[PDB]
Amino acid sequence: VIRMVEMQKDPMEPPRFKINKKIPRGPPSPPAPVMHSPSRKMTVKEQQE
Amino acid sequence: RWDYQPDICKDYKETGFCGFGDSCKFLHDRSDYKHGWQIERELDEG
Amino acid sequence: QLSKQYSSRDLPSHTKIKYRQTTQDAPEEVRNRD
Amino acid sequence: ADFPILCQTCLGENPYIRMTKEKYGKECKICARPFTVFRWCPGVRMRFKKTEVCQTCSKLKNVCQTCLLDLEYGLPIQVRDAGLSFKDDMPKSDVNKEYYTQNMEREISNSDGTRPVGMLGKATSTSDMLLKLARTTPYYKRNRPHICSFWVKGECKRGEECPYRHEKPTDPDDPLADQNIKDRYYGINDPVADKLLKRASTMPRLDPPEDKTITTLYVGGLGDTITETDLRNHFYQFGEIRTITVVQRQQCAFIQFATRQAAEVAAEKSFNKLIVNGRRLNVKWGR
Amino acid sequence: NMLNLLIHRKNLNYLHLDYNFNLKPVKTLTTKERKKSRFGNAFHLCREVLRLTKLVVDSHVQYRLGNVDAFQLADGLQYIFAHVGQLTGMYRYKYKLMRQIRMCKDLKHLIYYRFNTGPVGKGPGCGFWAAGWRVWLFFMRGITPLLERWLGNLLARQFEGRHSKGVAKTVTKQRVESHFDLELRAAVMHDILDMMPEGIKQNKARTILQHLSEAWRCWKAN
RNA sequence: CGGCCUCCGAACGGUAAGAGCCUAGCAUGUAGAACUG
RNA sequence: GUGCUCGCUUCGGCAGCACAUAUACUAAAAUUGGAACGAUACAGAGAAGAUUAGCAUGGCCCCUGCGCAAGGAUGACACGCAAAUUCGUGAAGCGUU
Ligand SMILES: O=P(O)(O)O[C@H]1[C@@H](OP(=O)(O)O)[C@@H](OP(=O)(O)O)[C@@H](OP(=O)(O)O)[C@@H](OP(=O)(O)O)[C@H]1OP(=O)(O)O
Ligand SMILES: [Mg+2]
Ligand SMILES: [Mg+2]
Ligand SMILES: [Mg+2]
Ligand SMILES: [Mg+2]
Ligand SMILES: [Mg+2]
Ligand SMILES: [Zn+2]
Repeated sequence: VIRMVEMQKDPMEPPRFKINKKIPRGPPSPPAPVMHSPSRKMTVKEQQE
Repeated sequence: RWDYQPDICKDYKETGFCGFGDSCKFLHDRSDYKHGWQIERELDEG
Repeated sequence: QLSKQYSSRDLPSHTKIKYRQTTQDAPEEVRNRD
Repeated sequence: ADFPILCQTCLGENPYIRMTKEKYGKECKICARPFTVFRWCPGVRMRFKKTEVCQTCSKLKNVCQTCLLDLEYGLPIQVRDAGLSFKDDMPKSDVNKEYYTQNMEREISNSDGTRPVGMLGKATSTSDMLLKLARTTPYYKRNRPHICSFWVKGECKRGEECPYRHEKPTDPDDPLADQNIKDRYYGINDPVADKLLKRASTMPRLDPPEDKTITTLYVGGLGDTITETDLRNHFYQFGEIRTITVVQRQQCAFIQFATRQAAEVAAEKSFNKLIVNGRRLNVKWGR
Repeated sequence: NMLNLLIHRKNLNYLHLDYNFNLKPVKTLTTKERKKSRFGNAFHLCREVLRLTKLVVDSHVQYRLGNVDAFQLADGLQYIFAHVGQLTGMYRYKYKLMRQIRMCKDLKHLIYYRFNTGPVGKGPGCGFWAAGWRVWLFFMRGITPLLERWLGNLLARQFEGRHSKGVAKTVTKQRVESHFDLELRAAVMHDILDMMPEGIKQNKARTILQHLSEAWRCWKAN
């Protein structure tokens, strides 16, 4: 059975650590599934239109 | 106080030529001469 | 990682919300109206 | 945090432990970022310790956030990993390591706080090699202070209050002297770990014979509290046995096997440690 | 000590702040140092406020060391407070000071032109420094939260670092045309070249934008 | 019986940008530390 | 240690009662590692022929500034440009003869 005590923070103490670190953004999420209607390829005519 | 940095267009002073000409907001002057602190420091170190 | 920098604009200001009173148009009268 | 993670040695002896907490106290030399710092009074006149790694930096490899050794066995992490045959891909370079730490904390946030993440469970077959290299009693020399450099030159004029053990300083020619904390955490060329490798390599294990048709195995040091069915139940479902000679005129045994690899399993696992009813048998391949 | 620690932690060895709180360079400074060594209204407003208090403390030190006088001390204090304009040079960092400076002149006028009502002469022997003291104390009431905020931010940026990462800067007066075009040509690229295509391949948006800029030049040239 | 008396100054925009190079500082002050029949 | 025991009990002690209750990044160190925009030198300045004003976009680049303002050579870097694409190469697959 343990006693935790909170150690004083000194008031006149500047920040301690270099916060501004840049890295790329972490990998997103598990991609959703593309629940699309059947897609139609266009005629070459349409394509030229 | 001592007003420390005189305004010595250094392009002019070293190379006799300022690209700004008449409008150089500094002093066109090629005069080498012991400064306001050079002499103080050398003498006291002496 | 919460910084201690700060801003002139984030000083406390306009700290009470003006609630729409009885005469102006409270959601009650909107509950009623025809 | 709720509290630290460290072994019993680092953890203490008195029933009532006293440790002070500072939130965002300093930087885990692993996660590189601010952590909480809990500082524990180790022992009477014994150096106060403090938490020295991020709790996630800890749950990563499952080691001691102060004592730095594993929490199950308590040998160098290089050792314990290899004793599980474990091969971690933790990245090293600055940007690579920061990206790794960030996604690591993201992935550990989805945990329940009970056990380390990942292969740390799918390598939980703690091999008798690790069990045997594991220390037995609390090597509580850890909480003795440094070499009071004053008291090494003479100078420690504070009386007995030399902040450090006023003994003879170790000759740093010893490989057991300068092990960079980051390297010890990365499992990077720990000379103490190589010493544990040499020790667990020279430590006695059962020997293999030459010809495959020597399938008779002599177990030396039997005694007359043993049965043939008990020698069997020692070496019976570990394969199939073909025969057994329990030499009572010499207090030994001999298992002729039906599977060579089964014989190997039983005997090599049994070397000097097959302790049924307390008798130190010796597993070898007979003549 | 504080201000010197600030300089020398910023690694500005070529500047030195002396004991009347003037900042003076010990070399000729190149550009990179001319620039790295610039300071702003926070640093300089503390510097000059400290200089005011140091002048006050040191008049008192002269008196207690015994060189001067009670009357000479009072007159010197009156001076200091009326003449803050030409002793310190704070107005250059908070030009809203001239509120105060005009107030101390006006007091200076009132007090003196009632003080010499009789035989008394119009010379230095007047130290009655209650008024200007009040004035600069109220100035300080006001300036302490401001300087606390500015100096907290200076120190924070000194120890953490400046956050060039998530700045999100306003659109002011010089980015009004540039911004109108960022958003016009974004809107175009949303609008059709990706929501009324069926140019399946790779919708040549980079070229419909070239039309758009030539359509504008042709409108402008008629 | 008449009185009417603004102001006030500093900074940026102006004397390149660089990699290397080398050495003070400045920070650290820690963690650990071995074994048998 | 301070007092009081109607304590022995002399004014020596012994004793009892009370009261009084847990400091501390233990270190004067010894370490150990990076920058000083300074020298050194190399270097060596956007667009279109020349000479030049800028304001932006992008981001594991920053610096000065209290700053969501402004400045730092338009602060620097951004430079192959891929790109399909025009004809053919082929392979896979379905259908006719
Ligand atoms: O420099 P200031 O503080 O503004 O005051 C001085 C000065 O007084 P101090 O130098 O001691 O303050 C004069 O006042 P006297 O001492 O000569 O009485 C003088 O007054 P006049 O100009 O009316 O002669 C005038 O002070 P004031 O503000 O009272 O005028 C002058 O400063 P200014 O001439 O610039 O005002
Ligand atoms: Mg050109
Ligand atoms: Mg700019
Ligand atoms: Mg220009
Ligand atoms: Mg410019
Ligand atoms: Mg730019
Ligand atoms: Zn010129």
